[PDB]
Amino acid sequence: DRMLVLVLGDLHIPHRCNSLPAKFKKLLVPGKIQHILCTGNLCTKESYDYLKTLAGDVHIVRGDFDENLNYPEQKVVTVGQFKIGLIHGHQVIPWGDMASLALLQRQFDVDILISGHTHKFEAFEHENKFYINPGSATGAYNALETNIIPSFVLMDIQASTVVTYVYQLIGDDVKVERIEYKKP
Amino acid sequence: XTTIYWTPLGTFPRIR
Repeated sequence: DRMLVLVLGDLHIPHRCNSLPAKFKKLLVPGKIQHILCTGNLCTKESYDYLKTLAGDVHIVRGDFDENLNYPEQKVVTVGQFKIGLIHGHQVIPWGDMASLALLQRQFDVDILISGHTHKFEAFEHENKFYINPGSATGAYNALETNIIPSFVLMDIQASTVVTYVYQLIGDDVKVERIEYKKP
Repeated sequence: XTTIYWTPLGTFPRIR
C-alpha cells in the first residue's frame, strides 16, 4: 500500500502564466493522487479549484502573491510514517538558505521539508532529513533566474521509504528524475 | 542515452 503526494507551487496564474502545461495536465488524472501539498502563489481561487478536482486532501500555504490571505504561513502534515513541513519560502533570506531551512526542519520537527519561491527544483538529503523544492509548475519567471523549467514533484510513500519523482518539461517533452529517501 | 524511468504517472526519459 502506498500514498501518492503531489507537490507543486508558484503557478502565478493569471499574472505571469495562463495555465499548467498541457502535457502536465494530461498526467494529473483525477483519482490517482491522495494528497496535494502546494507551496503557494496560485495565485487565485481558479487554480485552487483545479487542485481540488485532483485529490481529496489539498494543503496550501500562503505565498507572497496569493490573493487568498487566509492560507496559513506554514503547515505540518503527516502522511504515513512521514511528518512533512511546508512553507512558501519568501520569508527565508537569502532565498533557499540551507542553514535556515535546516533550522526550520528542526523547529517544525519534520522528516521532509518542502519550500518554494525560488522556482528552481531541489530534492536532496541533508543530515538524514529530506528537502524538496518542486520549482514552478508553470515555469513562471522570477527576478533572479534566466531560465525556469516547468517542474513538479510526486512523492510515493511506502512504509519508511519515499521515492520522489521530479517531472520537468524540457523542450516540449516530459522528463523525470528519481530520488529515494529512507528514514534513519 | 536511452535511459527511461517508470513512474506512477507514466514512463518517461531521464532529465539529464
